[PDB]
Amino acid sequence: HHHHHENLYFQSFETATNAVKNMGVGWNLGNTLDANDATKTWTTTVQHETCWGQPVTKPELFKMMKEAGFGAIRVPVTWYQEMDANGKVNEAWMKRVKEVVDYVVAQDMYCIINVHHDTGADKDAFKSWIKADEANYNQNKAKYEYLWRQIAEAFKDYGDKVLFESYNEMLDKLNSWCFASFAASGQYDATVATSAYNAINGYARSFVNAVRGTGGNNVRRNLIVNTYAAANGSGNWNAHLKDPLSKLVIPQGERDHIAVQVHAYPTIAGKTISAIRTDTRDLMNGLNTYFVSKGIPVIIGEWSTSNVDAKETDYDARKSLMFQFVDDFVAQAKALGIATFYWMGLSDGASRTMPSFNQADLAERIAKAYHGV
Ligand code: NA
Repeated sequence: HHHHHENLYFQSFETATNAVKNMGVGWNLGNTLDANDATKTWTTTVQHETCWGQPVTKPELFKMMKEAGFGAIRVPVTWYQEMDANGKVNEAWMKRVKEVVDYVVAQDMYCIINVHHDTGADKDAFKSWIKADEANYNQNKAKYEYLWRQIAEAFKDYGDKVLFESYNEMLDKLNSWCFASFAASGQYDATVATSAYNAINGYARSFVNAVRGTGGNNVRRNLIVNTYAAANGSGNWNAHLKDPLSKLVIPQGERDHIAVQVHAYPTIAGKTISAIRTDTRDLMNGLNTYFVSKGIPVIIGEWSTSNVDAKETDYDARKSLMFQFVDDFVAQAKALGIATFYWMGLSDGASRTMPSFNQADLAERIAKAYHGV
């Protein structure tokens, strides 16, 4: 009578190409588990989750996102304030991350978890520990691999709706945006640039090896590696703009369960919609040239416009132009099989607790840009 206990419930893992198509339109739970304040030490998970003014996340938020047409949630996570001297993540924090992931997959949406403000631009008391610098890579490889082994072990038994992302926006020691060494004297330093791409590629290898080495489902889980700075290669204003794309090396052994991620915050202010569509076409063309055309699917894991964080956003100042940009950006991405994840907005702050969209018009616009006939 206990024979169904021997049942092996085999878990299929789709290709990353199909995963990225099936994600539909996504959203970022930003400024939440990624929030951090280097001047503080936490004693509860709530202090971390709420330190940038977002509420403690509840499952109803994701029911609302799903019903509005979203198919995937990126859950950025910052780990360094949750790690001891040896790099061990405390159990309470890992349990909380798992709760939020559960909230997402309960809606049959995809969920991406990453390593977020462990990377990024130094500022005041904040100095990111993961840097696109080969000396930093050599120094921190062991700790970074241990972090990914821990995350991978915690999430090993989840099916293919859960994806892992190696690192967020890793910069050189000069905190260069756009391309490695842009912030150097003369806007280039070949020594720094070469070091930076070696480090990106090393961290990418370390991530894949650490995750796949934990075995089981993690041998086939769909994994995501980001370019230098999550830069997207667009533009012709400097001859190095494509280097984050062309200098990325896909780790050995990867083929059917690997994706590449970039971020995009195009400028629309001061432009006509025709020019904006052309800019988006140029962005997508580069992603096609270096990745999609070679069978490497791409995720635009954060997007909005360049004024997303400005005192006057494009949503306020030029809403219709922004919506025309949304329509075309989502459509051009969809035609290439590239998934997009909008950065914050939509349901923000106390609105998430209701739950309610404080940008209902934009949420609907994004969903209809993908699903509407
Ligand atoms: Na603590």
